[PDB]
Amino acid sequence: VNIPKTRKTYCPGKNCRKHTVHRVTQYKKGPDSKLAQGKRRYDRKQSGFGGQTKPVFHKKAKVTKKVVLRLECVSCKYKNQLVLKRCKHFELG
Amino acid sequence: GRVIRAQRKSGGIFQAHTRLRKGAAQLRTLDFAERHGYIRGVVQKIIHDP
Amino acid sequence: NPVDHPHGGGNHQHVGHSTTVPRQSAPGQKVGLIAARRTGLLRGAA
RNA sequence: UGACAUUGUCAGGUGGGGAGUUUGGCUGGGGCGGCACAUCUGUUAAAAGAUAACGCAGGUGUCCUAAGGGGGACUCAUCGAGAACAGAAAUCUCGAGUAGAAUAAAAGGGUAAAAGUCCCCUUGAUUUUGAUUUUCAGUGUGAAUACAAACCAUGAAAGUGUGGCCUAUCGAUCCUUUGUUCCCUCGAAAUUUGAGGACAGAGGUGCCAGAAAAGUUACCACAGGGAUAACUGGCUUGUGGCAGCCAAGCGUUCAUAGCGACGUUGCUUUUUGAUUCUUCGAUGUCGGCUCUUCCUAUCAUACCGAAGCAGAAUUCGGUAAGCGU
RNA sequence: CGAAACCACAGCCUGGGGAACGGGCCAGGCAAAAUCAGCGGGGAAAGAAGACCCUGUUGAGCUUGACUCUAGUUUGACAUU
RNA sequence: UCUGCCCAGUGCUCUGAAUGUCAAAGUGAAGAAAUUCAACCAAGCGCGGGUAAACGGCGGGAGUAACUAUGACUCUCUUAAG
RNA sequence: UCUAGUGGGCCAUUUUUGGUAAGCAGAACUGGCGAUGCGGGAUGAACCGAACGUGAGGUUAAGGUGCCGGAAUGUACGCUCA
RNA sequence: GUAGAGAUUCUGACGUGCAAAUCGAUCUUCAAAUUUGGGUAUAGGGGCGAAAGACUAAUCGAACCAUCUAGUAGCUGGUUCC
RNA sequence: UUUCAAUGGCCCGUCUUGAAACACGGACCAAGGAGUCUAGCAUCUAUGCGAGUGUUUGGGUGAUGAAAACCCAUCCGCGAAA
Ligand SMILES: [Mg+2]
Ligand SMILES: [Mg+2]
Ligand SMILES: [Mg+2]
Ligand SMILES: [Mg+2]
Ligand SMILES: [Mg+2]
Ligand SMILES: [Mg+2]
Ligand SMILES: [Mg+2]
Ligand SMILES: [Mg+2]
Ligand SMILES: [Mg+2]
Ligand SMILES: [Mg+2]
Ligand SMILES: [Mg+2]
Ligand SMILES: [Mg+2]
Ligand SMILES: [Mg+2]
Ligand SMILES: [Mg+2]
Ligand SMILES: [Mg+2]
Ligand SMILES: [Mg+2]
Ligand SMILES: [Mg+2]
Ligand SMILES: [Mg+2]
Ligand SMILES: [Mg+2]
Ligand SMILES: [Mg+2]
Ligand SMILES: [Mg+2]
Ligand SMILES: [Mg+2]
Ligand SMILES: [Zn+2]
Repeated sequence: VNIPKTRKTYCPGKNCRKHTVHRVTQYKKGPDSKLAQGKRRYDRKQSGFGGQTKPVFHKKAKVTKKVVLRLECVSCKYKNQLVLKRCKHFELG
Repeated sequence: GRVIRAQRKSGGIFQAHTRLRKGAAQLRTLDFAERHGYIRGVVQKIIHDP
Repeated sequence: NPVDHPHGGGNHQHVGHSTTVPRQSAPGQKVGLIAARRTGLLRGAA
């Protein structure tokens, strides 16, 4: 849905424990490090013979992910995360 | 499935039947006489080769 | 029958897939017209 | 021939030739179909609560920065009478008007100085804790209620606000990823990278308490199942066939010689179907041939009745299955 | 001279009810030693843990652009050099 | 005695002009280094040519006829060829 | 507190829904059978009566009393010929 | 057409057989892709197949022997005194 | 004890809603024939000791006769703290 690019909300950060103005952005997953222990373990497991050693998702649906709002306090650099209901369309401002 | 016929032609019952053959047909080992001059031979037999 | 040959089986006598098989087929599947450049009755060749 | 090739190692491609494996559930048998697999409204539901069917009628996996929050002002659907312009009740005005309108999407409930319409300001759609209700095991998940500690919005104020008037609109472990801290650890001691933790979220699992998964067997196997089909008995009659009552009528004339609609009461079915009670450690399966017996719903033979000269022909009409067929 | 299958116990009917077609139960018809040769109505006669069908998180043969691999094959790098 | 039309699909076959993607290895830059980021490369590949006495095709989809479905009727795409 | 079996039910009365109907399918209430023998309904899991230690006597329920068969070929008033 | 080699029909006999495939009659072939002794080779996902999933010692849609192995069974049967 | 008379009495086991069943096993008799032992865990009970408890990993009387009885040190387990 339409969501303002700025919102004034309670700031949980230790230096601003009050309502302040925040810049709003949509959360996006980061890019999957190769050094994470689970990836190191999976790669070690997958080596050698035996084929695929763990489940792999062959399907996909429910492309309505819950929208996560990243709220950055303008001056404090403090960032907060807010969860909204699912929707097919998103637009900031 | 099983081993197909073409894959079984590797020997055994598929060898050549060579009892009745008198010898391989070959030119003559390349030797000094043929390299430099000539050598004469006489046809002794003309034979059927099974 | 299918156990015997890639051409075997079926409720009519037919090959099923194309008989022109690739040059790099494994033994046991290299049957029919191997690596054929073309097929059919040629009308004038060289 | 020639430092290529070959050979060794590793890498990318190809590889039913070959291996291993899988190829949901519910289900008036199974399959096909559908989704009754996670959920909502009215009804089924028998005035507490509970309550099933592949019963009935409908919805839902969205949508909304306003359609959320506060305040104010106003009153709607229609009907009537006028003015226009010219049918057009478009617009405008005055009366009546209990809501017959609106309230995002179903239905039910709720609402009139509002919960509807318009306007002004806004982000209570926020952070944190416990208690509670529903489904319920009184576990989880979802959804919801009343509070508490903050920080805010709005209003003159009392107040109201922790999303949407209420009843639907959703997600574990592992893994990844993000946020957060003058946070903990990398175990001989340090610093810096990197990694690992604690806390709060999100990736997605709709088979919705959440495997990673194509077929075929007319060559077939095993364990079982009469919890389950074909078969097999049995039951049921929606069909069809037959028999009564009714009497508008055809039958030049006489409603029922003989025909006889619309209705209505019964019988039978040898019809597939319906069901799934017997049989799946096994009741041999159509027809024909052969052979016997039984029923009568009578084709013929015996005797009777009514319509018109006989002659006949029909009602075989009534008894009647002895005897033929 | 001399087996075997098979065998809960057995062995005459009708009707009833009943796991819906009983030899046994309930009510009737009835009922007399010991036996021989035949017969094919019945014993839902015997055989074989239904071979059809369904179920099983039980298989196998076969197929394929199922899932996951694999001999081989092909291409490159490096070594041989 | 004939062996028709169809190379779009699937196969097969030939292209390097696609470098278009890309492993390993190696090369450049940053970093203290692990490493990261860039280019570079083969085949396979997308294209393109050929091929039916290769597999095969020589019409398909459709919504709707008294239980339902229905293929009557309603209509088109026709396509590689009809 | 610990633990078993169980997690196929079925019949009737009454209230029902689906179905043409069904010795049909699905729900509500209670009583039952399953796990219940016994007297009765000739017979019969569920209907009526009644629920059971081994016995004597008495009396009953439901149901009976011509004979089979224990018990009036009892009493009263009618009806009925198939 | 005989010897030999087969095995069509009677859907004959037999069908607890003479026999785990035989007997009778009938029939096919009978100078060659003929029939056959002995020697020899091919071995189990293997062989061998004028192709029936045929044949591979009464065993074949994967022989036979021992072992893993008392394989597992949400399934069937049984489970011993008052 | 046998037999007769009168009255009653279906074939057991099993799965099952329901078996006398035209459901399966059972011709007969003997002998054999199926909840065990072990590593744990949980409740309950008994016994010893108790803020402790546990001699049997070991070592000793020991050689006579010694798989037993009996004795003996340091650790350690569990408990005394979350
Ligand atoms: Mg094959
Ligand atoms: Mg396979
Ligand atoms: Mg579930
Ligand atoms: Mg699951
Ligand atoms: Mg066949
Ligand atoms: Mg079939
Ligand atoms: Mg076949
Ligand atoms: Mg049944
Ligand atoms: Mg049954
Ligand atoms: Mg019997
Ligand atoms: Mg069986
Ligand atoms: Mg008496
Ligand atoms: Mg015969
Ligand atoms: Mg055992
Ligand atoms: Mg075994
Ligand atoms: Mg008796
Ligand atoms: Mg039971
Ligand atoms: Mg029994
Ligand atoms: Mg049974
Ligand atoms: Mg059985
Ligand atoms: Mg038996
Ligand atoms: Mg014994
Ligand atoms: Zn802040």
